[PDB]
Amino acid sequence: ESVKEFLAKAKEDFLKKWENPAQNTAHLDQFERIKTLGTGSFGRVMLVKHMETGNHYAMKILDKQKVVKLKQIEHTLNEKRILQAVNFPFLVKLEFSFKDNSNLYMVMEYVPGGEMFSHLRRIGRFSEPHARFYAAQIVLTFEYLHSLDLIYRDLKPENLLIDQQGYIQVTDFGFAKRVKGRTWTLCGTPEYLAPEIILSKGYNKAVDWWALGVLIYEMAAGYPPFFADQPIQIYEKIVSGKVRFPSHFSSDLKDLLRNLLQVDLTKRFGNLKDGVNDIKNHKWFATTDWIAIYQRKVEAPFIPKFKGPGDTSNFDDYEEEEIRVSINEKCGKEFSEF
Amino acid sequence: TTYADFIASGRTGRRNAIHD
Ligand SMILES: c1ccc2c(-c3ccncc3)n[nH]c2c1
Repeated sequence: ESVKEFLAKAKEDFLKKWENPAQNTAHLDQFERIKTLGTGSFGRVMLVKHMETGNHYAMKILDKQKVVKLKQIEHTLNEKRILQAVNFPFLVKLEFSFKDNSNLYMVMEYVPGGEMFSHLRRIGRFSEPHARFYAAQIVLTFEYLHSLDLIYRDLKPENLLIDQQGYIQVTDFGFAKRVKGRTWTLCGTPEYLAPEIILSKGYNKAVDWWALGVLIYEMAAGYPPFFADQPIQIYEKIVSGKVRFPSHFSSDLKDLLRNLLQVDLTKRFGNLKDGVNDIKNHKWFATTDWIAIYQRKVEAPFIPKFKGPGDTSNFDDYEEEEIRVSINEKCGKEFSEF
Repeated sequence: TTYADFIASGRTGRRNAIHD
């Protein structure tokens, strides 16, 4: 098989970068800061312009002291180390990373179309074919990532950027990890967490396939299969054994979903002896041309409106905030490898 | 409807990761 051969080459390519990561490939002063696209408890993501090229990037800025307070050091090193090493059309491209006294920076190629989350919430729900177009891309991406021993662990529409050709780029690798065995960290997003994570068992890449079922459900339904006002109530739902489908869900869609949202690991699609092929060969996917999807030759259900290079209207507005860089190095030994 | 119960819930905006 050519898929295997693809994936073997992919792996050589990745391991070379994994084992010898790029470090320190730009400096903050090389970029003009334009606008905040998002904020979080340890950093923010801004639109910037690289002066030397005039290219636009999304620069993620992480406050090292906040990373340390939140016990996210290893996770942050995972994120940069994996991102600099992967290469797949549906993955955001990390063009540069560096650090200074205060902060870590990861500069990704700018995806102006915004997150799937925005377009899904506004439009309400996607048609089955529209959902399937997106789901195919996640299927290929996870097959790629998992072959490299990587677990992604934060699948949700919020992390799926829509590019100028209407294709996805996955962003936000802060919980991705290269692991051959099982792993135990409780992380992810409530609605997307597999039962074995909630129940504190060791788990593996099957959690990504359970999250795929959550995603497809949410894309085709317009709401997730398990929701409540509080996370504890969401967890009781997830572990309960019970999912209801809208009556508009095709019977094939419902059957994929029952196999993806399977509480039982020896039964979960993507986790069986035939692996990802159980999913790619499922009937819900019978019209999908996997190679044309990879090649981006399929016409997209939707192309975001682009007013021009540097537009941010597909992102929400955020209070701006100075970037102050300390005169003293913070946490140097913690982030030495970044 | 489930759609109405969703839209009226406190989880229709961007959802935060958890950890720990
Ligand atoms: C919050 C807001 C924007 C982004 C992005 C992003 C947006 C556009 N282009 C590349 C990355 N990645 N991660 C994020 C978190």
